[PDB]
Amino acid sequence: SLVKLANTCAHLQNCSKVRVALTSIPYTKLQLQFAYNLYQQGFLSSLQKGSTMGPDKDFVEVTPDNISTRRLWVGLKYRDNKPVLSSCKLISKPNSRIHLPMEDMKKLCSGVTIRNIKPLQPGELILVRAHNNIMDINEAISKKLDGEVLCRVK
Amino acid sequence: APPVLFTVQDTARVITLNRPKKLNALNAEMSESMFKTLNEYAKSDTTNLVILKSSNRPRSFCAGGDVATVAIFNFNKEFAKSIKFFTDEYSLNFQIATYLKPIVTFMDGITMGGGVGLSIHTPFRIATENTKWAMPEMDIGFFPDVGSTFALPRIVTLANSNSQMALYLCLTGEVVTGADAYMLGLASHYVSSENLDALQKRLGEISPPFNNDPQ
Amino acid sequence: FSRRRIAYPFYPFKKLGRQHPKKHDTNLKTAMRQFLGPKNYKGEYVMNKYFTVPTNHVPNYIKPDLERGQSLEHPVTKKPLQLRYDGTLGPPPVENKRLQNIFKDRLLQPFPSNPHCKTNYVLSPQLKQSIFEEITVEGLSAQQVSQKYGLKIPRVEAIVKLVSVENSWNRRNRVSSDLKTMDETLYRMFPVFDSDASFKRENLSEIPVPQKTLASRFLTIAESEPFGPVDAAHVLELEPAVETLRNLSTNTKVIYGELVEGERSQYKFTNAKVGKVGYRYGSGNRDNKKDRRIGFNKLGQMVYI
Amino acid sequence: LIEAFRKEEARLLHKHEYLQKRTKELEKAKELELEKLNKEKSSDLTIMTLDKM
RNA sequence: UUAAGAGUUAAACCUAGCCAACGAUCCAUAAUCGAUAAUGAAAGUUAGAACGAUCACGUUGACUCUGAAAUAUAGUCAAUA
Ligand SMILES: [Mg+2]
Ligand SMILES: [Mg+2]
Ligand SMILES: [Mg+2]
Ligand SMILES: [Mg+2]
Ligand SMILES: [Mg+2]
Ligand SMILES: [Mg+2]
Ligand SMILES: [Mg+2]
Ligand SMILES: [Mg+2]
Ligand SMILES: [Mg+2]
Ligand SMILES: [Mg+2]
Ligand SMILES: [Mg+2]
Repeated sequence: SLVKLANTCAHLQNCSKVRVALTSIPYTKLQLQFAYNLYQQGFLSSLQKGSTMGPDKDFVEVTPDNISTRRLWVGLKYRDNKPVLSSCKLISKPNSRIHLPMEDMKKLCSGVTIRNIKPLQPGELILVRAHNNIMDINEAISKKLDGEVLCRVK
Repeated sequence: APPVLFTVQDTARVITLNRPKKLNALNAEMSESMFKTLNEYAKSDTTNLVILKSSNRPRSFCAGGDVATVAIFNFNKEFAKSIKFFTDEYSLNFQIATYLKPIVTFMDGITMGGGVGLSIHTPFRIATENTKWAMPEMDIGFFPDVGSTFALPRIVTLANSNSQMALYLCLTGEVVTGADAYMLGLASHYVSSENLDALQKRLGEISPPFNNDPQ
Repeated sequence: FSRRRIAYPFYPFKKLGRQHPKKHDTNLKTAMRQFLGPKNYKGEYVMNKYFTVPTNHVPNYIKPDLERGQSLEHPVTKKPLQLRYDGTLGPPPVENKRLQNIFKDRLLQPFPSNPHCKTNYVLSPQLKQSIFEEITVEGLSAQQVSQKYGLKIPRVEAIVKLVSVENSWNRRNRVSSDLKTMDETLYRMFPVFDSDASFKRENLSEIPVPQKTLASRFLTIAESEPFGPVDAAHVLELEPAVETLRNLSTNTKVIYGELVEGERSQYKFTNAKVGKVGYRYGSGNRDNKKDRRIGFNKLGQMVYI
Repeated sequence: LIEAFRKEEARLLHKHEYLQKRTKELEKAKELELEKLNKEKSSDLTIMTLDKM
């Protein structure tokens, strides 16, 4: 769901503007993969499963009985009076989905504007969806995998 | 879950011992993972210091080495596995002792055997009200194993002109608790448990002022 | 803001005062005369520093800023001069301190406004003969001659060819007296290349910068990964920069045709492939266009490609 | 005309052989590369992981 | 009928459909295009003179013969001069 991912991107920007250390996002496979990619890339300090009330201290198993009250809790990073995660935007919008082949992805990573997408920036992460796996654009290039260019985060 | 967890605090790297049921007893898997990851951190230019702590925060930091397996590796004559175990543990101790970046050890809880080895070789070792420090190898037919015979003759403050207080601690295996460990020099700082969170944030923030040399 | 600015000298000079109604003079002309000094009956300016060529392998480039635009000297004693109030040329009242301690880099700088233009070093005939002998007789590869003498390889090959031409000309007594005097006066004007010095020997590790690399690209990786020149070369899809130096240091079927007595030309047929050979149909015509292709024949005649 | 017809036959069959070899050489080079991006790198110890979750 | 499908053209019978506000029908305007030319950072925009490709026409309209292929710059009839 790109609408929910857009909501998460905007919510992360909102939480970085006010400098809250911990916030929540919807509990879904796409949301969890996105948060994990941010966490492994150093944009998030922590990623926990939890409820609508807070992160879970101990493991709580997710079932249809509690699926509606699950959340993913993410810790935001700040350093030198600046947020680490300043901007977070979608490339492939719900009303214009952008699927690129590996060659155009390499062009985008090499400074070429492809389909009006500004190229990758020095400290930016572009995520790509392939076979319902979110992954870094450079990783998709290494694996020679075409995919949907999903979002930028800087 | 993995027996050791590695996390990040904005410049510091946090290593959490993650075996609560066995009181963070140290293994060869644990020692190898810690040794390799510290080798990685020694090269990183975005790492400033390492924090050593435990998830089982109040009760134990590291309740010795897991020498029961070492004893079963010798009841079944698998002496090579015991050799690997001690090689990993002592190479890790040697790494921690000679590390060129600050290492900070939170000795919040029981600290024995391998725990002393993890904590005694760093200039920054923090005791709390919960610190229960001991060296109980004499009663299991074993020796001070983790470089304690090197450290204690040097770091202990009182009655240690000829290593005799170090000998008392080693031979008797007396449990030294809390501020007594700080006063004897077994711990370098004394911080209440409730503060160790805030300290952990602070240690994650400070960087060298300029020329970015954390060594 | 901009107006026309007559290029008066930037340094002080004595301007015209009251002028006889028929002088018809300009301040620029007087400035040039003062710069040049008096002209002989032979049409010479002996008093100007730059009139005569140097002889000690130290180029005599202009220094209008160091010497305050005072270009006059005694031709024999080489001591500075200045124009006194009475129209004579005499010693300066005070001595310049900017003309004695001149940075050695400035002495090889032809133009005072361009620090990046420097004269090259002439090679002595002995060194050129040494290189020619090494390459042609001892058969040493140009790479090791370049390394030994600190000269770029194309320069070494050019030296070989030029020395060969010189040898032919000397064998034919074509180098006249005037040519030898011109060559030796030119040779004594420039600094002499010194093989031994580290700062006078050419850098031997230069490669062209291709367009592909010029764009800055950045990779975010785990904090401890090694990333060397080979990994960078892989990322940019190029050979590593060392094979570029290594490679810079270093079939079609044809049918010749039957010639018979009286035939003025021969046919050679080079094998080709349909879809690649031929003049294309509806190709761009540039003859009326500003970028029309001009080439030169094997006889040097300008032709239209 | 026989030479042209038979050389064309030969060229087509040779092209098919070459394309099969190219496919089975790429299918090996690609797998070698994917696997060589599976050798555990020591630096991977510095990437934060939450494998259990 | 045609070498050949088809309301293509001719004849008969039926069914009541078909297109259209994502623009039908009607009207006006225009030969069309390129690895051609112009322009621009580029997407594009412009031209369609030159080079090349395709179409249509040879004063206007319809028909016919021959022919593999023609409503042919042919022939017949008519119009205009
Ligand atoms: Mg003006
Ligand atoms: Mg029909
Ligand atoms: Mg009908
Ligand atoms: Mg209409
Ligand atoms: Mg028209
Ligand atoms: Mg048009
Ligand atoms: Mg035309
Ligand atoms: Mg024309
Ligand atoms: Mg016609
Ligand atoms: Mg006419
Ligand atoms: Mg007509």
